[PDB]
Amino acid sequence: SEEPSNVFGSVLKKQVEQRLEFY
Amino acid sequence: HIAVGKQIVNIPSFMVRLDSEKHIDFAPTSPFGGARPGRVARRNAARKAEASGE
Amino acid sequence: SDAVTIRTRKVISNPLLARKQFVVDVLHPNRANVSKDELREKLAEVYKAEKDAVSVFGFRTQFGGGK
Amino acid sequence: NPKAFPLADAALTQQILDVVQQAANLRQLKKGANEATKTLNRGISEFIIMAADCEPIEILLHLPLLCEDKNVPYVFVPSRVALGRACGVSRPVIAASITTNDASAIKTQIYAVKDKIETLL
Amino acid sequence: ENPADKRRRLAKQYLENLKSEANDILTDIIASRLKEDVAEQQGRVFRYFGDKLLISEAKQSFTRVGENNLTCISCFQPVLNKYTFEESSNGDKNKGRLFAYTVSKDLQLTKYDITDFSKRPKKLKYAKGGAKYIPTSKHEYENTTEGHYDEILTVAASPDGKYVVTGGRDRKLIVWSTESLSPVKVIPTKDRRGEVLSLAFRKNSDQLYASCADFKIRTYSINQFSQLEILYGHHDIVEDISALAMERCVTVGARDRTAMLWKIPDETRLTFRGGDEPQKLLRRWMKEPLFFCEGSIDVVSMVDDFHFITGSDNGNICLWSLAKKKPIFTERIAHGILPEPSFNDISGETDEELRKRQLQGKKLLQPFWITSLYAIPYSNVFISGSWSGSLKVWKISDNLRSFELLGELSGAKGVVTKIQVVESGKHGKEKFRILASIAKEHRLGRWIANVSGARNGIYSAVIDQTG
RNA sequence: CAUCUAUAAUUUUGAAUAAAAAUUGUGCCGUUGCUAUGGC
Repeated sequence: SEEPSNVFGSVLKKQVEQRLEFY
Repeated sequence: HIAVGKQIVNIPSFMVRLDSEKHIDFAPTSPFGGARPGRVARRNAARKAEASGE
Repeated sequence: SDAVTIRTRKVISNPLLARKQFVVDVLHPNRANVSKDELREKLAEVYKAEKDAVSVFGFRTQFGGGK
Repeated sequence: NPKAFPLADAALTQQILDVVQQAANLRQLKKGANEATKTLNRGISEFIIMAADCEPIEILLHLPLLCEDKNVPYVFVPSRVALGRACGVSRPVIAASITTNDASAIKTQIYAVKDKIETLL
Repeated sequence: ENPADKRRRLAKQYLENLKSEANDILTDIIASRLKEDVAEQQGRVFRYFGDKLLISEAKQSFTRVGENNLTCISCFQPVLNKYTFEESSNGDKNKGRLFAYTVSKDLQLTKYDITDFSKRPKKLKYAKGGAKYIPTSKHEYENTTEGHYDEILTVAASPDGKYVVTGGRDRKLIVWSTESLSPVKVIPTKDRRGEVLSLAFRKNSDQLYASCADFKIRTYSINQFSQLEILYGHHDIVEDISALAMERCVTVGARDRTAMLWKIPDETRLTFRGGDEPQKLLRRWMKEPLFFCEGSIDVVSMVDDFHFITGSDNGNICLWSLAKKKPIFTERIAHGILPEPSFNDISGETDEELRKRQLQGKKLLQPFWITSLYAIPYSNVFISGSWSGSLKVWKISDNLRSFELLGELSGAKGVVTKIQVVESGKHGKEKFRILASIAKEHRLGRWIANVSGARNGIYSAVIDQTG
């Protein structure tokens, strides 16, 4: 991606933190 | 242990057609793709049940 | 499990012979070689007829069995 | 010219998804983008099917680069739901890989679509 | 005291009712009603209510249920017999209680009363499986666990009103009583890949045909609890099934894209294939847009002794006769194309022009799959349904060469799984209840999870006829 | 399946509690009125 989307970065970190909460 | 279409064949040189090679499947009487296990399995189960009940 | 299904084909009445001719096709899966007496019984019931007037003959189980 | 390079028409897409089911039946197709990258590294992927409707196109656009590196052609499907349905699985796969096996009765079919795919590229 | 006298007495009451109904419609025709009974016993398409319907006032009612991922539903409608004259229902306290039997991926079968067309379907009883019906051997022909243990998929009520059969991904066919929901029998498929796909009772008979996932179909005897026949010939999975009063059984396989019309009387079968070419369709249009090739045919309803309709996945709806190998009337995109996805989700890059370039315009549009498709028996109308939330009813012409859209219904939301029609009333007036078990996911695989406002439940559409 | 009985309805006596004849739409939360509708 020439201009990456921090919205996708943030929702990816959100799913990661959802898994961390699932721990 | 494998029937072609519906027909059981024990000849390895059948020279099948295309529909039939799609229709290769185990025999429903075979212990593998169908009916009860063979004499060896059932006699070993018989001797094993006999030994466990003994 | 096993269901003897007795089916017919090519049924023609011969009123000259005052009868009906038909090719009998038996399916006896998980089964082998049902007896012609029982076949005549079931056929007489199916055709509302009498077993003595019913006659079956010339039967051949396929390779393997079940039919 | 978008980044969505070769994407077949309806009939071509239909027929590759049919080789997809037959190779999944004969266990000649592997599943997943990371696994497709793995068999690319392995040198046994014979060609690649990818999606177009993923989140986003880039995580599967990483694959055509290694495809041109290891001379293993590739194409795109419009629907990854359709790709997972031809994979035969409840979840929508976005990338699947046709492998190599010499004793495969569908190899003439795969070499046929190989001709058609190379003429598309 | 004599049975012939009792039959004649029932016939006397029958003709008395016939003449009083004739006087009612008056405020020839009796023999016409007799011929209608004979056409019901066997006939072609005769129910011609394709114009009396009032679709704009069709009352809609969605019913959300607690159970998730509904797979199938089976309506039992008891009808009065023609040869005998008691009922088709078994008990006396039933007296024609309209029944529904829903199976859902939570391993749950639930019976409902739908005897009224204004109220809501009442959850009469239920039965749920679980992991305690997990079998101990896991490697034998024995799969006689009294409950289901994995992914029930299809249900079929027997026409006698005595039994209900259930099949699913645990390769079993458990038939139960319809009152206590007690497992009266269970038939294992004796297979590794013999998973139950779709069931078909022969109309007015216990002859149940089971389309199964091991490329074969099993026909059963229910009263004796056995497997009569198995038929082979499907190159892909035997995906859906349909049956009628005689010994024909149509089955669709998806990826060979084939319609098998199995003939029980011969043990044999007939074939049907499509084959619409987009280049020929486009050249014909140039002689006159998009043209979606057939990916998979998935649903059939056998509408007659000589005709059947098939919904495919690429939007096609093909009507077929027994005379021609070709579809006698193909149909283009039914529920429309799927809405195009979003630019930001398809690209993930702040360049909006590149985002719409990745949207690519026309080359990423896909149609709606006709998920469910049900025909009213021996009628001239049929209904189709997708995850558009738009249940689309059409009618076939009298010459049986085309069908035209009657209307759409928007009370359902999501992937409609199973449709059934229940007719009620007197001979003149007929109220029709269109019930549809509807979930958020497809019954076979998930393949999708984001449908806006898709609910697990049943949508009921009650319509009248007038003309 | 039939009968029988439990629950729910009338009858009579008692202002009424009371007594007996005798008969015969949700797994979870939410908006939300007199049921419809969100999301997991």
